[PDB]
Amino acid sequence: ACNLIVEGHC
Amino acid sequence: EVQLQQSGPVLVKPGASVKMSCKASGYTFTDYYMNWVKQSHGKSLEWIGVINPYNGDTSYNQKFKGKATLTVDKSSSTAYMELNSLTSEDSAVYYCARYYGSWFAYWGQGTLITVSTAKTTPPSVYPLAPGCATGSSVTLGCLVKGYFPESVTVTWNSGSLSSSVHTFPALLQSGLYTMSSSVTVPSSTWPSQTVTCSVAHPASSTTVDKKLEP
Amino acid sequence: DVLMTQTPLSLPVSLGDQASISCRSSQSIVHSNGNTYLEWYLQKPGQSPKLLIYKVSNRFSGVPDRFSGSGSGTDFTLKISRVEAEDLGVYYCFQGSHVPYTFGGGTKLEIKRADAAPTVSIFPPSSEQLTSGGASVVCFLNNFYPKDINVKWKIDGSERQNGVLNSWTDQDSKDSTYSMSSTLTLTKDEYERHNSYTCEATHKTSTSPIVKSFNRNEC
Repeated sequence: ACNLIVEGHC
Repeated sequence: EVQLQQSGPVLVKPGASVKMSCKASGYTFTDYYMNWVKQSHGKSLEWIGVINPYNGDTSYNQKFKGKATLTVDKSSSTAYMELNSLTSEDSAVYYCARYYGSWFAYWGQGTLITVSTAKTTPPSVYPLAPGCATGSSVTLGCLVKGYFPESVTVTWNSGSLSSSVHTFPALLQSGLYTMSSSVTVPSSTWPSQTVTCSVAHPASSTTVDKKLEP
Repeated sequence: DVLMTQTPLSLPVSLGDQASISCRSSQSIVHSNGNTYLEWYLQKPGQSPKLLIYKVSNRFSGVPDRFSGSGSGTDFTLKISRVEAEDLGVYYCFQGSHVPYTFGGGTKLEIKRADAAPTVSIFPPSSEQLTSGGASVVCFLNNFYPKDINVKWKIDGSERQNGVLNSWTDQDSKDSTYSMSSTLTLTKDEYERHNSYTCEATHKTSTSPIVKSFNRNEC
């Protein structure tokens, strides 16, 4: 799943 | 000066829900993701999910999908986690833990959730005095029996410079907890000087003293 | 999920020794952006976890330089140099590179110290408990090392197994010893049928059992 902490947005 | 203050422990029935809080102070609440972590008694840590307080975005460990819901209230600088459909497996300490480039740089003190049908029960407090000497120290104790849920705190009115205390972890016994505490003081001071254990059980809001008698 | 496997499960170490804890991941922890989000936490008894190391080798503010993190890819190591008694607790590795973030299972750091014999004390049931119909006989075995200890109860010289509960403290960061309670719970009428109550401890520090007894007829 999208890594919110790294990407900042999902 | 960052502090995360979590709400108090809760005893809840199987099948119910519970909502706990994490109150942030000492920084700008919206600046950093807030994580939540589960720790079952004697087990490892598990990551539940993360919320961005800036905009409410969330990301969950699929193990807790449909179990845990993360929210924030920006105006009160508070993060919340709501657990639903509680089972005994949900009994655990739950931490909030704040991001700082690193994932969990600051941790709350945890919220203890107990999922059980048993009712709140204050402890019986019993004095432990030696039986029927010539030594220079004497060990006394208090037995704290038959309470629910955890926890209790036992304190002693002995001289700090001349006494030593041990607190033993509680065990379950017939659906209720039992623990004990020992104190050692100089024999020259006892029984002449009173020794009393004070037992606090926050869940029942009781604070009971027991005087130690020969 | 990415599995984080820590070894050893328990790590005994002397003061001033160096401790080494291994963490291996089931797949590379190097993120596509080039960073390795591998962290180390310490949870001391009764406390919340605390961050020690982030991005493999970076010490969080206030963590002294005797804690060092190393490794890469799937294999990582935490080395704690010049161990101090207050270092005891459970160390966890952690990866944030892959969702769901996952923790290692923990490594319990134990402080090694010189053998210490237990101070044993035995207590009869209180009159207050007896009025309620119960009777707990309590033995405290305090400030001993090593942790392994076996307690045997006797009533009038006969071994009594049923009704015994034993509780160890965690290791004490001040003197690195352990303590434990052993409690025998009987009914009042059962308790009042017998004379002598004995708790008997087998421990490294004694070639013979360490005996503590009281007799209801010595009052």
